[PDB]
Amino acid sequence: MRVDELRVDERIKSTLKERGIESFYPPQAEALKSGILEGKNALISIPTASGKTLIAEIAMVHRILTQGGKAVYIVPLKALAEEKFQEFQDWEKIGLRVAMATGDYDSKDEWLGKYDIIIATAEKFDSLLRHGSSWIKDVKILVADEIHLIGSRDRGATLEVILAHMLGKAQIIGLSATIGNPEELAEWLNAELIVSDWRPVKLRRGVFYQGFVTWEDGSIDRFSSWEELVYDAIRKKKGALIFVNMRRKAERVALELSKKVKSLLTKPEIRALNELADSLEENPTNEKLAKAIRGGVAFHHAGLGRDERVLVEENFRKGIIKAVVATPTLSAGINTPAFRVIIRDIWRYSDFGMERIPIIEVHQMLGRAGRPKYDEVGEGIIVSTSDDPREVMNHYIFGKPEKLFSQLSNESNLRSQVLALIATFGYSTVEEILKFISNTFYAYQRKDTYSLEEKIRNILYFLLENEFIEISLEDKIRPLSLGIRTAKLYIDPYTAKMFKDKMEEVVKDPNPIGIFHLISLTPDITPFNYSKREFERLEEEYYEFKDRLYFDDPYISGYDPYLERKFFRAFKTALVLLAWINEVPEGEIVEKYSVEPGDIYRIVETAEWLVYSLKEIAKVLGAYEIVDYLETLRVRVKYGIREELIPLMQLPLVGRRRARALYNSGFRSIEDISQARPEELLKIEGIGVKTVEAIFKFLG
Ligand SMILES: Nc1ncnc2c1ncn2[C@@H]1O[C@H](COP(=O)(O)OP(=O)(O)CP(=O)(O)O)[C@@H](O)[C@H]1O
Repeated sequence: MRVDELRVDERIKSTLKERGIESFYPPQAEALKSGILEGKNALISIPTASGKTLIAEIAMVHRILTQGGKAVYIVPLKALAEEKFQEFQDWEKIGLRVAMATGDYDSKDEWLGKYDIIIATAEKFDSLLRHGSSWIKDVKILVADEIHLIGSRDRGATLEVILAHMLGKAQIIGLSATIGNPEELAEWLNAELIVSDWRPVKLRRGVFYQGFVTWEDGSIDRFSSWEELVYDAIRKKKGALIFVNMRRKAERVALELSKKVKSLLTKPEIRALNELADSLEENPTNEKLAKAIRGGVAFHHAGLGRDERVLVEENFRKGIIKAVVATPTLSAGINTPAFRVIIRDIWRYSDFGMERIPIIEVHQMLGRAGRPKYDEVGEGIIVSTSDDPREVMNHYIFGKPEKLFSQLSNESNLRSQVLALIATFGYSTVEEILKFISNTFYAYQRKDTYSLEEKIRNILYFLLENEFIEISLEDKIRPLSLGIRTAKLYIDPYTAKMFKDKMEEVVKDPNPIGIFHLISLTPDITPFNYSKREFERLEEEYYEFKDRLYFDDPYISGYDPYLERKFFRAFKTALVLLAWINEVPEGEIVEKYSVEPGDIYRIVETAEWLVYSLKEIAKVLGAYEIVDYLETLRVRVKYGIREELIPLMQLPLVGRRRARALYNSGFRSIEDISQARPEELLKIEGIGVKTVEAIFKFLG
């Protein structure tokens, strides 16, 4: 159907045209006339090429202009908050103020109250609901994007709890990938179900093996080696997105391709890639990317920094980069389709042994094949090396996607959520906690939740014994200072426990390595991994600082190669964080501690929230003497700077490097910066014209 036919506020229709939309894809039409316009709940399960977002926006903005209030959009990761934030900007033109919310769990973020569209992660929104922000009752609609992640172990439970809290309290719209149980998820959400197999460009799915690609129609096409599929894509001026399981593999396979891909390029093309590779700050990770890019092939994974990944996604979408070998982790960032999508690996490293890539994911990767403007047909090829080609075809192509199961049974999120229900949503009887649970997706799918009730009761004993809660003088559960505080910090009740137990020791010896090692051993941070060749050196580093650690034993749980692992992962991480606050250059940190940019960025951001929560836990326990020290450690962790550089950090575009260049040149305070001519600041190596402009602009 056409835009204008949409019986919605005229201002929406206008924006859709100013964009470029005149008509809707069948799935969209079906969804837009499902009843979501009437404020009804709906589960839209259609391929991502089909425009799920647009449906949500129209629905959101509509609900908001016709009934006032706020529309909450839930994205999977912080990095995807920005993309959504940008593509939602045009709604400001019609009066709707848009905002992002992804961190700072320990805050009501009341400032958000003055906004009409809030883009937050499930975690951020969970925290906000815990803090009971006054603008929450204002929300008329919440869109759960990538809602199939509800069946995801690591974070699915959180997405479910926020949903269970919201059902019947606001409109709920789910945007998901094809699954095995849409009807079930829909009925739980008491929602209209929109299932469509429709997509913009035709998709051709095939399985490559021993030198041949068999498609779903039984036909065949010769290709010497799988990589011939790529060289073939480029010789036809098309793109190739190769999916791999490991970071090093992504890099190797990219370098290898590029060697042969350059010869299929042009003199102008080579030049564009050259200037491109010539625009990257030197590094062990950037060396590999550049050398590879100079051949039209780039790799993409979580180990690269935001700049570098954004640069690959963009120059790929722009056809400059001819191919991209990426890990499916931060994959989504590549909102960049491709003529041919090759799934190189179908067996990933499980957290137990070996497992095939879930069908749902294989479809999401394949469905990412075929660019609208350039292709009339996209080709998704699954490579089989061990498996039977006929079997691979049966599992993925002809077989339906796996069914989604609630992951509420996650002790981690469940411990955190049982305490929240008491510490922030006012639950005081076990009979009440099961009433909530009876309305969850877990209880929907199940005939009984008896096993869950048991977990919950044991969770209560853990919270009860660990002073997180108490059974009042009326035979009722009521939170304690430590409990509210913990639920509000959004840290896992278990990591808070770790903080309380070790508190005495931190008070006694408040040191960087000890604190960094402590938090790096918590369920709220994913430490740095290490290779066998880093162990030896790590062991020495360890003994050298054993006296400073609070958790001084790598084996209090056993000899499991995995326990000694977790502990040294935490220790290496603490050394990295030490060099970080110690102002060691990023290219140097990456080199010495054998770690990657994207990881440093992530660990640093999390460590800060953890050093902060450690400070807030110390407060609810009386350890007031380490509170100032911890706050100064928090601010140092946040920027990777020494104590004196702290006042300069409020300056725009001023990080570790520039703050030091300014301080070492005499400008130690904001007052020092103010009483200065631009000529002076520009003489300092590292402060360019754009920085001085932002700085003086900041100073009035
Ligand atoms: N009716 C329409 N007409 C033309 N283009 C449309 C459209 N609806 C959506 N699109 C476009 O199709 C593509 C949308 O990709 P986007 O990644 O934002 O959404 P999605 O459908 O993949 C769901 P999500 O992002 O939540 O997975 C974009 O290029 C967008 O501009």
